[PDB]
Amino acid sequence: VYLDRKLLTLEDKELGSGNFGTVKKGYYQMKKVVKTVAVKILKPALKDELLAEANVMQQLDNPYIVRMIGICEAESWMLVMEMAELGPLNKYLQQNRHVKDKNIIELVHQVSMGMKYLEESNFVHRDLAARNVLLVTQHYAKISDFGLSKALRADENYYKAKWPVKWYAPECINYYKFSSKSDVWSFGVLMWEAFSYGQKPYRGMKGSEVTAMLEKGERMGCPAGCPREMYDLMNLCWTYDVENRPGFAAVELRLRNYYYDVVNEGHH
Ligand SMILES: Cc1ccc(NC(=O)c2ccc(CN3CCN(C)CC3)cc2)cc1Nc1nccc(-c2cccnc2)n1
Repeated sequence: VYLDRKLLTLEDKELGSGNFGTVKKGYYQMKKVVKTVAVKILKPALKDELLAEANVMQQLDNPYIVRMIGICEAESWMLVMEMAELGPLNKYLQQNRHVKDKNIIELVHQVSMGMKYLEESNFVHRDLAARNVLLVTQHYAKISDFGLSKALRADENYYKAKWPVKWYAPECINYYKFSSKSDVWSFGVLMWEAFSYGQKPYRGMKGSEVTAMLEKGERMGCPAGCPREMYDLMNLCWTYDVENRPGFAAVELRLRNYYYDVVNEGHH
């Protein structure tokens, strides 16, 4: 886990900023190769949050989840991760409107593979949104940002708790219950965002109006140009009943098969 500050070189320019601190690009000297890294650098509770985040990432190993290199206590506490050069998915798609539907399916399918793994691992992400999907290439997505994530108890399939309300399942709001199934609800919002080239969901609406809309069985409409199959999958993820909502094994299989259909169409 613990890295040597002398082997880490940080760039002056920042990639992002917020209340927690900053994200910077850097280099870490590995056993032989040098490795480009993204480094979350902290501004009592905050240290514990970062260390909890590191504890979760330590336990994960999947091609579609961002890898932690380790942590370092220097000028500030730092979390050192592999770099995804193209950055957050929503910003990428906003800037690259030529990205084709097939390519979007490919990316969201990769996210569903990472989330099928996270579900198998019994961790709940709790912040699954397009902003937290990072692109290694235009054809390779990874899930990031495990700051709100929780390891489920051996005897329960949910964690009982601001909140990113527009990505939250109704039971998260009504009962404070977070499960892989609530992450599936968030994944439906993520799909919507991706097929909307990074537009924010529920435009112009307050969180409380989104909760009212949802309780009435109402849902965002189909993004321009979005395949009906993918919109149907968003609706499936937005199943109000937790038991009937698909888990990620079912979601991933639907996407996998549709992606194969589109790959076939392309060959034709
Ligand atoms: C290549 C790149 C370009 C930009 C960013 N940006 C960010 O990490 C970031 C951080 C905070 C915010 C918060 N925020 C303020 C600005 N606005 C309006 C959006 C919300 C947004 C983006 C990351 C990367 N790459 C990258 N690669 C690997 C890992 C990470 C990474 C980022 C954050 C947490 N954990 C891992 N990040």
